[PDB]
Amino acid sequence: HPVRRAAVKILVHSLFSMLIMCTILTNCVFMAQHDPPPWTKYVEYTFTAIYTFESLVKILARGFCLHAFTFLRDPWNWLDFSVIVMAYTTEFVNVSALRTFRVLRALKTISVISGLKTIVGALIQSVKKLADVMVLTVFCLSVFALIGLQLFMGNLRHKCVRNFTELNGTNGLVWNSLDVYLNDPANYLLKNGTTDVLLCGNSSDAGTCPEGYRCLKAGENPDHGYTSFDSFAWAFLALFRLMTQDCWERLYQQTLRSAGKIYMIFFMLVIFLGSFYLVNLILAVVAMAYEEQNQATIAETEEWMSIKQKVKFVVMDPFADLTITMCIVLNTLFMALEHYNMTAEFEEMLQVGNLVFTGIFTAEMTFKIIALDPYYYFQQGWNIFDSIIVILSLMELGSVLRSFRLLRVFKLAKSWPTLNTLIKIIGNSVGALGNLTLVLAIIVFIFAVVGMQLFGKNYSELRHRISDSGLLPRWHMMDFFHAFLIIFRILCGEWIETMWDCMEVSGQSLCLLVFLLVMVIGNLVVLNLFLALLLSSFGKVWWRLRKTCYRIVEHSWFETFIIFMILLSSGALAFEDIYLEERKTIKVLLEYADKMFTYVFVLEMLLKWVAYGFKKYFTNAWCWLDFLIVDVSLVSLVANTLGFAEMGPIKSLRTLRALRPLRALSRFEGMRVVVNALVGAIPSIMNVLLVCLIFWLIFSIMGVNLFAGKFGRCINQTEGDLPLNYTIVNNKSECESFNVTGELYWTKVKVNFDNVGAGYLALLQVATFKGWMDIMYAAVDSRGYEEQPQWEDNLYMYIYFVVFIIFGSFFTLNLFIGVIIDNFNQQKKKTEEQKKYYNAMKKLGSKKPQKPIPRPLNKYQGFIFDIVTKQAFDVTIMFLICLNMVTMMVETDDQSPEKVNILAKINLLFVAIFTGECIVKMAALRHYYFTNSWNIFDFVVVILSIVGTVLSDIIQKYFFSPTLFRVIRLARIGRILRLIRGAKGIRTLLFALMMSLPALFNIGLLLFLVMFIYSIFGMANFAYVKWEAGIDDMFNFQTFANSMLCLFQITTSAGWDGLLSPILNTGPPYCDPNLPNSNGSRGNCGSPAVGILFFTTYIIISFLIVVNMYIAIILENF
Ligand SMILES: CCCNC[C@@H](O)COc1ccccc1C(=O)CCc1ccccc1
Repeated sequence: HPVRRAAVKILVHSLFSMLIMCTILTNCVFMAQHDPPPWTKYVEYTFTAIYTFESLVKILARGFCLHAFTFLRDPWNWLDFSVIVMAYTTEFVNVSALRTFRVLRALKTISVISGLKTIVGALIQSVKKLADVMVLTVFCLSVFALIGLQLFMGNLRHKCVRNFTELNGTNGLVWNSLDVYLNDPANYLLKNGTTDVLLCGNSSDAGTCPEGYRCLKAGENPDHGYTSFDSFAWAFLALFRLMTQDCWERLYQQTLRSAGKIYMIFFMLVIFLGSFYLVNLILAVVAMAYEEQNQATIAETEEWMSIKQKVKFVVMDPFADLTITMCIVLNTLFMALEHYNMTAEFEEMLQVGNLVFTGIFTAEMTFKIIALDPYYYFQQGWNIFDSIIVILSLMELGSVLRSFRLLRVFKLAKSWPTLNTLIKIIGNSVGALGNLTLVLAIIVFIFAVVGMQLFGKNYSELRHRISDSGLLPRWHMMDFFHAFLIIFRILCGEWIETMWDCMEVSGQSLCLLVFLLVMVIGNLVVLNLFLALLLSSFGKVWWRLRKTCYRIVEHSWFETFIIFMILLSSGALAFEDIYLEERKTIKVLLEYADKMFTYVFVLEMLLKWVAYGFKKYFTNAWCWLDFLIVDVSLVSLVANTLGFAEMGPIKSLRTLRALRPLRALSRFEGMRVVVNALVGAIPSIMNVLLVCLIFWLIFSIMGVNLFAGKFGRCINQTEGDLPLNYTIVNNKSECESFNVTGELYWTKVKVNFDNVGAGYLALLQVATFKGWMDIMYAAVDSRGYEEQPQWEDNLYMYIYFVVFIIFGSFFTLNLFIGVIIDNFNQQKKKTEEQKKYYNAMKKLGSKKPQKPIPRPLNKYQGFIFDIVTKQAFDVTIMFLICLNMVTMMVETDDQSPEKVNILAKINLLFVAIFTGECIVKMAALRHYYFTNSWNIFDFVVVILSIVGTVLSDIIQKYFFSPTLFRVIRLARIGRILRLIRGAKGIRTLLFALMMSLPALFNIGLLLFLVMFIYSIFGMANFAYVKWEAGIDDMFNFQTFANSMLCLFQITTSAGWDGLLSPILNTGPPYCDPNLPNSNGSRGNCGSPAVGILFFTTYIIISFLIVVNMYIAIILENF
C-alpha cells in the first residue's frame, strides 16, 4: 500500500522524532503548571492529536495483528498506548484524579531518546539483583521491630500527665477520668521550648516530670500518631526510619525519655548493625552490580606588518602565568575580606582593588588575543573561560552578578591536580555521564509534578492541619517549585518529617506509597550516578644500674601496672562532673589520687629515660605523646603548689588533663595499629580538605555577597520564637526606633553568612543537612540588607543551596570517598587473641560433615528417623515457625483480655509443637543433638521456651518481678532466629559480619576513646550551658553518662546543630551571663570559639574515623 510506505518513511525519518520530542518538552512545561488558564485546554487537545497521530503513524506502519504483536512486544509503547486510551476516555466521557496520569507522557522521551532507554533499562538489573540483601534487610528490620515492639510497646504513649484526684460522685477539676485524660491535651505538659508533649517513665532512668505532674500512659498518640512502637506496622516504620537515619535522634531521645537511658544500648545495637550494616550491604551489592555491568560493557566492546613583527617580538616570552596565578590567589583572598559591618574606606579599598584586578585581567586578556592568534583564543577552553569572565567583569562595571569573578580561582586547577580532579568529576556529571544526570532530572521532574497533581488541593485546602495558624507550610507541593523542593529534600535524606505532614493532609495509603517510591527510586538512581561518577574518575656499676632499669621496665608486671594506672586515672577523670561540689570525701580522694598519678607517671618517665637513652626516648612518637601529657601534669602541679595558682591560663590549662586517656593508645596493640593506619592517610585527607576549603570559599563568598547582614531578625522578646512582621517593623533601624520598650532584639541567626568563616560554618551545617533548615529559612526570607525578613521574599534563593548541595556536598563527597579508595589501594599495593579468633573461625567452622546418623532400623525408631530426615519435614517446621512469627506480629498495645488469652493458648500450642519436634529429633538415633550447632541452638531455645512458659505459669504465686517478664518473653524472638538455619543469603551475610567484629571492636574502641576525651572536655566547658534546643535535662554535658549520650548521638552527625546551638549564644536575649553559677564559673553561656572547635572537630574526626575504617573493612573483605 502507498499509505504503508508513507507511514514507514515518516517513521524512520528523524524530523518526526524531534517533533515529538519538542511536543513532549512543551507538554512538560505545561504539566508543571498549577492553576492553568482556559487558553490551556485547547493545548491539551493539541497534544492529544499529535500523540494519536504518532499511534497511527506507527500502527499503520505495523500493518496487522501479527504486526501488532511485534509492535507491542517492545514494552515502551504500552505507555503512550495507555496515554491515548486515557485521553480518549477523559475527552469523551469523575474523581478529578485522572489528570495525574498524563505525566506518563514525560516518560515517552526516554524511549524517544535512544540513549535514555539504555539507562533506564540498565538500571533494572540491580534492583532484581538486590533481592538477597533486600530480604535480609526486611528480615532484620522485622526481627528488630518485634524486639522494639516487645520492649517499647506503648512506651511512646507515656506522657507527663497533670495531677488527677478522683472524686466520690462518679458513674475545674471536675471531669471524667479516661475521656478527659486521653483526649485532653490540656492535661499534658509540653516539653520546654516546644509545643510537644513531654515523655516520662516510672523507671529511674527516664524523664522526671516536675512537681505537680505525674506520668501515665493515658495519652493521645505519639507525635502525629506515626512514631508508635505499638503495632508491628508502626514499629517496622520506626525501624525503617532508624535504618535510614532520618531524624533518628528524635526517636532516640523520645524512647530514652520514656523507656530509660539504659535502652541506649538498644539504639546503638540497631545503628552499629541496622543502619550502618544493612545500608552498607545494599550499597555494596549495588556497587557490585555497577562494577559487573560496566565490565560487561567493556567486554562487549572487546568483542602595519612591521607592527605585527614588533608586537610578536614583544610577546615572545610571556613567562608570567605564575604571576597570574598569584594575582588570582590575591584576588580571591582580597574578595574574601568582605564582612557585615565594613567601614566606608574599607569598602572603597576593596572596590578599587577588584577594579585594578579587572584591569590586570582585561589587559593580559587583550594581550593574549594579540600574543598568538584570535584563532588560539578560538581554540583553547581555558582561554575561552577567561574571556567569558572578562566579559562578565566588564558587565559588572556596566547582588548575584558580582560573584562571577570567583570562577577565576578555578584557574588554579592547572597547577593543583586535585582541583582538576574535581572539575573532571563535574565535567563527567554533564559530559560522558550526561544521560544519567538527565534521567535523574526528568525523574525528579516526574516525581514533582506527580506529587503536585496528587497532593496540591490537599496541601492547599487542609493547610490548617499542617501549620501553626492561618499561614503556609515551609514545605508543600502546591507549586511546582515547592514540589521539586520536597523531592530534592527527600533525595537529601529527609522524607519522614514531610511525610508526616503529607499523610496529615492527604492520606496514609497514597502518601506512604508515593513518598516511599520516591525515596527508593530516587535514592537508587542517585546512588547510581554517585557510583558512576566514582567509577569514571578511576666503673660498670652505672651500666649495671642501667640494665637493672632495663629489666624493671621490660617486666610484664610493670607494663600491666602502668596500664592499670592509665585506666584508673582516666576513670578518675570521669568522676569530674558537676556533683563534686557536694562530694566532699571523693574530692580530696581524687586530689591525692591525682598527685599520686603525676608522681608515678613522672617516675616512669625517668626510668624510661635512664634505661633507654634520650635519643631512643625522644624519637618515638608515642613517647613524645607521653612526655607531653606528663609535662602538662607536672606544670599543673608545680603552679598549683609554687604560687600563681587558680590564675587564668594556668587554671584553664588543667582542662587539658582530659587528654590523659590518650596514653592508652600506645599500649593496646589494636588502637595502636588503628591510629597508625589512620594517620598514615592524613596527607590525602589534607589535600582533599584543601580542595573543599577552596570550593567552600567560593560558596561562602557567594553567600556573603547574597545575604550578609540580611539574616537578622528583630524578634520580639515575649514571643521569642518568630521574628516580626515587615509591615510593622521594617528596617533594623525601625527595630531601634520602636525599641522604647526594650523587648525588641535585632538578633542574627546563630549560623549566618557574615564572614567567610561564618560562611564555612553555615556550609558545614548545610552540607551535613543538620541545621540547614534555619539557614535556608533565613535565606529565602532575606528581603533587604538590614531589613526585616518577609516570609518568602527571595524564594528562589533556595536555588543557591540546592546548587551548593549539588557541587559542595555531592561532588566534593565524590572527591573525598574517591581519593580514600585509591589511597587505600596504594597502601594495599606497597590483637593476637583476635588472631586466635581467626584460627578458631578456621577450626570449628566445619562446613561439610560425614554421614550424620544411620537409621536405627527399629519399627518406631526407623519410622521416626525417616519422617524426620526428608526435607519436607524441614520445610513444614519452617512454615510452622513462620506462622509463629506472624502470630508474634499480631500483638499490639492494650489489645484485649480475650485476644491475649487466645494468643497465650497459641503460644503454648507452638512451644508444644516445637518441643515435640525436639523430643522426636534428639531421638533420631542417639546423636542428632550433638553433631550440628544448629540442633543444639534450637535445643537451647526450646528449653528456654519451656522455662519461659513455666515462668509465665509462676508469675505471682511463688515470686514476682515486674520488668523481667518483658525480657524473658523476648526470648521467644529466638524462635524466629531459627529461620537463619534455612536461608542461605542472610546466614552468609551475618557470618561474614561476625567474622569482622574484632575489627569493628577496635574501631568502636577508638571511637569510644574519642568520645571519652570529648566527654571530659565537654564536662569541663559545656556543663552549665543553658538548656536549649538539643540540650535537655537528660542529654547534657553535666554528668558523664549524659555526655556519652550526647556524643553517641553526634557520632552519627545527627542533631549536632541542636547541640552546637546553645553553645553559640552569648547574649542577654538568649543567655544570662552574670548568672549565680554553683561552680567557680558564672553565667549559663556557651563559648562560641571552643564550641565551634569542639563540635566541628568532633563530627569531622568521627566522620573521618568511621569512613576511613569502614572503607578499610570493606576493602579487606574484598
Ligand atoms: C549514605 C549513608 C546514609 N546513612 C548514613 C548517613 O546518614 C551518615 O552516616 C554517617 C554517620 C557518622 C559518620 C559517617 C557517616 C557516613 O556518612 C559514612 C558512611 C560510610 C559507610 C561505609 C563506608 C564509607 C562511608
